[PDB]
Amino acid sequence: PAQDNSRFVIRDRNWHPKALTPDYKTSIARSPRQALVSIPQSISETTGPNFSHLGFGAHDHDLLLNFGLPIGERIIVAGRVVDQYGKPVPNTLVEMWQANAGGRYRHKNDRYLAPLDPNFGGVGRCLTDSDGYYSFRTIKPGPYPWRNGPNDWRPAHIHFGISGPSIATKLITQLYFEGDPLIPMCPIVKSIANPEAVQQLIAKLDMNNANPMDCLAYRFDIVLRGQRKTHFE
Amino acid sequence: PAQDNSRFVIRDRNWHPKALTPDYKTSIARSPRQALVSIPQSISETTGPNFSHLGFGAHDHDLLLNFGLPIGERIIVAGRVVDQYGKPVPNTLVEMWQANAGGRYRHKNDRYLAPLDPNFGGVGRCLTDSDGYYSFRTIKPGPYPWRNGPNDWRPAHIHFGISGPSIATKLITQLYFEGDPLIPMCPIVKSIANPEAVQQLIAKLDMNNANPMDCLAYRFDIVLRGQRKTHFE
Amino acid sequence: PAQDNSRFVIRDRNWHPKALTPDYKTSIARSPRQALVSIPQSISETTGPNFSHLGFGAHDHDLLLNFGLPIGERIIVAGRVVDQYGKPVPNTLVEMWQANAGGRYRHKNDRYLAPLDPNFGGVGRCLTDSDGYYSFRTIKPGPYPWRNGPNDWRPAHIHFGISGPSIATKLITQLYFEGDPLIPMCPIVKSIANPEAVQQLIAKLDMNNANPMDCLAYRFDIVLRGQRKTHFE
Amino acid sequence: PIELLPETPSQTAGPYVHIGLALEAAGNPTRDQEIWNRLAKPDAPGEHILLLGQVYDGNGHLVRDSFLEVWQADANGEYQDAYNLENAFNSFGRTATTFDAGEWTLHTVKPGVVNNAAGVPMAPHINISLFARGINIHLHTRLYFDDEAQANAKCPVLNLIEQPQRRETLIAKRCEVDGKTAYRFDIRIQGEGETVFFDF
Amino acid sequence: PIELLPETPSQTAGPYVHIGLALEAAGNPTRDQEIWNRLAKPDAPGEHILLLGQVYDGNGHLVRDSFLEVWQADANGEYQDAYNLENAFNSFGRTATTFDAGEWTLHTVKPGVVNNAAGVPMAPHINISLFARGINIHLHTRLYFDDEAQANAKCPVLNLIEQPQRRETLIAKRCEVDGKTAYRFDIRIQGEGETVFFDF
Amino acid sequence: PIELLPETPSQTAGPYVHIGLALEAAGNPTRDQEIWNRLAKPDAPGEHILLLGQVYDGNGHLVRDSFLEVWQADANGEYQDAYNLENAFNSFGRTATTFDAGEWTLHTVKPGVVNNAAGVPMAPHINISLFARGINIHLHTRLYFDDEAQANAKCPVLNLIEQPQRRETLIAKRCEVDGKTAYRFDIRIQGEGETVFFDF
Amino acid sequence: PIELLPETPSQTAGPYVHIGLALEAAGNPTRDQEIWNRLAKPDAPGEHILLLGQVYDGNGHLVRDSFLEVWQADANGEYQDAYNLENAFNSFGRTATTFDAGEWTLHTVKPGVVNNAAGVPMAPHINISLFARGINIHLHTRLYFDDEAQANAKCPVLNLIEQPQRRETLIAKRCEVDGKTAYRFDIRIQGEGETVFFDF
Ligand SMILES: [Fe+3]
Ligand SMILES: [Fe+3]
Ligand SMILES: [Fe+3]
Ligand SMILES: [Fe+3]
Repeated sequence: PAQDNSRFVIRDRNWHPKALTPDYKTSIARSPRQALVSIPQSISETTGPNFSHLGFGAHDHDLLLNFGLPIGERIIVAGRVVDQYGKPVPNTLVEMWQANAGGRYRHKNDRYLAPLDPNFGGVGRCLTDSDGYYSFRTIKPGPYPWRNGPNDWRPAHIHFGISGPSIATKLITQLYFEGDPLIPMCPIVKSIANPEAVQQLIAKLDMNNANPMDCLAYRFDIVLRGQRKTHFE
Repeated sequence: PAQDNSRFVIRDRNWHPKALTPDYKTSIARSPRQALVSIPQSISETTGPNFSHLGFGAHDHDLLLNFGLPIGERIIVAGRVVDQYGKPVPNTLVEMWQANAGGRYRHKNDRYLAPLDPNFGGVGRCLTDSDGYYSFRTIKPGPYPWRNGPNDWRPAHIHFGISGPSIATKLITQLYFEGDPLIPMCPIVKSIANPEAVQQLIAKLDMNNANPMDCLAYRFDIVLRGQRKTHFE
Repeated sequence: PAQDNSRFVIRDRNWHPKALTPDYKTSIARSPRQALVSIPQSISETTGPNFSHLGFGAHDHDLLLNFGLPIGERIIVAGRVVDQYGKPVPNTLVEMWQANAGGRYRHKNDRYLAPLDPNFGGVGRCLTDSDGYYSFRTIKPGPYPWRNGPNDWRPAHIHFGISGPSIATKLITQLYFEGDPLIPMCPIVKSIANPEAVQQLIAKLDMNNANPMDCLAYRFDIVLRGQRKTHFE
Repeated sequence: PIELLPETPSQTAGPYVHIGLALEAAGNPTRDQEIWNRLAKPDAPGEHILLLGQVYDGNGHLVRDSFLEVWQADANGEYQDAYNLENAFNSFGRTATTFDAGEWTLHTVKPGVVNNAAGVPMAPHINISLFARGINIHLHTRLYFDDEAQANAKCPVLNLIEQPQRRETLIAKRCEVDGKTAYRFDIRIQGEGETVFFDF
Repeated sequence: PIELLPETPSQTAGPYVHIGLALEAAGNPTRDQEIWNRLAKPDAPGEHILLLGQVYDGNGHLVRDSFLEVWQADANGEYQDAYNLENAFNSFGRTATTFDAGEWTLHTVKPGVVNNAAGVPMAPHINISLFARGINIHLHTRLYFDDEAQANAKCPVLNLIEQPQRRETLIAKRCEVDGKTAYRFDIRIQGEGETVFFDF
Repeated sequence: PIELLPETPSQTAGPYVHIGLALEAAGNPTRDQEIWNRLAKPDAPGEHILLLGQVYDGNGHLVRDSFLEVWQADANGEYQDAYNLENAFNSFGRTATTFDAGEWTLHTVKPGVVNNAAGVPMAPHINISLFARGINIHLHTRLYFDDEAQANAKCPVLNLIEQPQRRETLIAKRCEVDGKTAYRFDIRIQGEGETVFFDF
Repeated sequence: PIELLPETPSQTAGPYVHIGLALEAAGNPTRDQEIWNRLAKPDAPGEHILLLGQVYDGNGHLVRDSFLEVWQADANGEYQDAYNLENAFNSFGRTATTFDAGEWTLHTVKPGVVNNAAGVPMAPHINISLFARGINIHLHTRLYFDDEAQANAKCPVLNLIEQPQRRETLIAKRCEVDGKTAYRFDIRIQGEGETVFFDF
């Protein structure tokens, strides 16, 4: 069984987006009004699932083959998972989901007029290697209109979920693409108050990782809460 | 008895901290939701107690002798009480309270693991002089942990209460010490939106007032609402 | 026995304080008048004691328990010892001594009027780990007056002694605390001519290493002379 | 425009306010002379009354670490600013809520009528300032009496409050305590029945 | 002071989270191995129970697109971190609310006791994390059992909650679903009866 | 050019150095194991000797708060780096000056000969480091023996000192103390007879 | 930290200081009232004495252009601050060294004892300030008497000087000039037997 041997650096709740961010409409009614109650870390919080034994299919991480060929911009999305101290996070679960090339999601509740791609599902998962590396192969998602303000459009993005070493480190975020002019206008992005935090969400074009005459690549590194050993407790 | 001859400059409610400052958790449930009702000044508001005849004990203002010698850095805390027009406020009551050198308070509700000091109480009072000057002798208080976020620490501080010429001038605030790195991280300090207002609460090292081979000194001047004569009323 | 296999980068005597620094009165009579004589490194200078087998007590490094609880700000003092090449210095001896919360030292010759603390000694020792890490648990020392100029005050500080791999690397120094306003006024600190050099002696508040509701932490990294292999000798 | 020196910014009193301003309450030894909750000596002229109340937060929960300061006129409608423990009556006082029960008490006399700056009489009232942890800048309010209905109706201050329903929040309810005349004044800082607070 | 690299900022899961983390629910084909709502196989030691609840927004309306993740100890008070479909018991699971009824379910065992860092035992509890469109950063909570009054009365975590009334929001109600032992734990994100959410 | 990280700058040991590095001397309780002035146990091979001396400032006044560190080879000319109180010989030791008399003493053996980097023999010597208040960066010196005149004349280190007269400052004078072979080695920090100090 | 206005910086008095402060000496006509070297009138109470001395530079050469100021208590150990030529005794005086001989003289009475701030008596002493070309800021010193050994040994000021040998530089040697009780106090600015100079 798991043991209480670590402590995690406290979250900066001013760096992350706050709960109540009115421009993002839905947040109004889905945000607590009472303050969060801070509690000391225990075995309950410092442990979490290890996914090393989950049985991954051979194309779990390959959106081009896991659902012919989908239509759209062939890309590889890769990067490293590290902690705040700069330490790699080996064998951790990285899960992603996104829309197709025209901004349509393969979900019943998606009524956007752009059509589905018969060769694309939009789901991937990869366990990080010994060095904290993960990689996915897919098509670049298109932007999509959503009912917030009368003319709001999400910048092209990929949803990410990462486990890390404990429930304490678990995170859900979104990746955006370098240079998309829609970024600065999104109320979701804008839930984040520090522009410097915003930049951490932008994947960079990586010509070094591209496959000539085949596909481009983007680099997206993720940083989880620093892990230290207890001391004088 | 008291006479209605004065008017006090209106308070700047954007200078002082607002009632609702979410990062300071307790302020959520303890801040009004309705706007304050402005009322013209009357005798009720422009008068207040004069404590010239309170029987103060000989060591009222000397925390070193008023409770062996306490353990901690011996310091004199002195300054002047003036109004916004720069006029001194003579014979006015100055009350102060603080923790010991380890950040522990002599109050039942204080459960911090730092020990009490057998020779330290932590309470002082002083009536300003003809020139608006006050002085205290004590030990520099230690910072302390508090249940706000999971790793919050108040910077070392001394609590102050000043009466002034009327209930309109009465004020409760806190003194912070020059250079303390915990200052810019405190949610309570931050209840103050203008950094320039924050500067006003920082006591400066005062080598000129120190007693060589004995104790250091800090200077902290206090500004109460400007007092003027009524005109054309 | 020890062997001559290393060379140590030559010291920068313009970086370190000079011998004669007249504002620090005692240096006048205790500084040589002749030039130092330079000599090449031999086995005599390139070797030194290894303390891996000294029998250290269980609380040698915990000043809260090694002497009731001491009165004062509870802190952890930790860091890493590395050479100029950035290589960690494993299993090296680190010793420290300091005054109590009030600036009082537990020594015969200290007649300062601040009282001794019955639960505090002021000495610690720690052997660096495989990674070059050390840590101590103590209380923040108080500044104190000394007979130099008529109103001189040392900033709060901790004395340190570091062995390193040879007698050529052995060093004695002092740690100062971030933001202390006494720093710039100290004739001892000022024995160092380069402001950049002074910055190296200042320990930074380390909130990430603190124990919530328990104690704060300071980070102090030490750099010893770069060690290299002999070549073409 | 002209800008004076800025006023020293306020800070919350904190949970330990009692140590400095309500010694007994903090359960600490007191000094020879303390500013407390007994404005009038049994022999002070006027109608001797007892005031009591509880303070509630926005969740409807008792605020057990509150500190309050009061200022009122004597029975003749005069403000007595020369504070002295020897006086039969002092216009100034302090009180605090029980860490247990959460109620404050004050022993005084019913204040006489005072006129506003324009010469119009205000109904009998007691000026109150509220301090506590979570309260960044103190809250000012007034306590009026339910048995001064005629006077209350004409108060220029009370009349400044737009909504008549809000006016009611400022009226203390007369009762008896150990057969003595008392008034109950609860303060609701936030929400339902939120007490009016003033700026001046 | 010392600053480390900043943690990657959170973003809402969005309304289509099910496509990535709840395949069946998104109404899409599943993979060989999925992480779902069955923590215990019928032959797992301990008291087998069904957990169910609804999630409410600040207007008292059902949150139909929520996603929950759970973490709990086995019946012996042990955390089983090696996730495997072959195990008889897994400490980790996932669930979501029905786009229709808006109810989530989980099949598990009542967790055994675990001690806190100071060696004090904590009442049997399940750790919950809630995600959904409109939630910028996931909300942490705990589910406790009403049939463990004794233990709850002494929990070092429940006792950190200032107001006793707030503690009650974390206690699941023992019930029966098809004559099978169950506990209902509803979450009120905002407003009256708002659920306690933690930071750690 | 190439610049590496700068070395941490030195600072004076100060007047209370004893509390940290000479416990007994500070007259404080000592720990189980301390690094002190006895490099050789009675049963260590080689010639047993007593070392003693005084330290003078530029005014010819005794420095009574000095702290000294010594490094030397065993009688076989070998440097024993593994420090252990069980050893019959340790190459490393510590000593300090009396707050009263101001004299230090060390109990060791006469070191054997060691070659320099070029393979040339050095005369028998003890490496000394001096620390104290008023000394910003420690002083390095060597102790040679007057009864080794032959070796001394050929030392490649001693020979680096330009002026013959300065060389003399490095030679300890053989004496006897309670019929024990002893050598006196006085250090003059500044002025007439100023001791040679090295840089390496 | 708080910074006050800065004190005006000192500058050397230069070689012609006599023209402004030692008129006679400059060999210029004097004014009606001058501040000179006769602190006591024949009839002033206490023991009448004569002080004399020379001033030496770092090369051991006489300083023939020095100017000195003195401050001392009266025979009853009292400081007489109201300077008046009518007074029998004045606590302040001025003298200078001969461009010829290089000697200064003062006519006074042996000062009484005064207590330091802590209430401890100091040995009878004369406070002196020295000015001259080549001296950027004046040097402060004290003159003590060789016939007051007992007091001298207890002086809290004399006791602040680290090395007892240095203390001696402050003691005037009793003698007799023309059968009158005299004391000789020579000042050595630099080098061998350099006089102690204070900062206060
Ligand atoms: Fe406080
Ligand atoms: Fe999306
Ligand atoms: Fe020191
Ligand atoms: Fe001139």
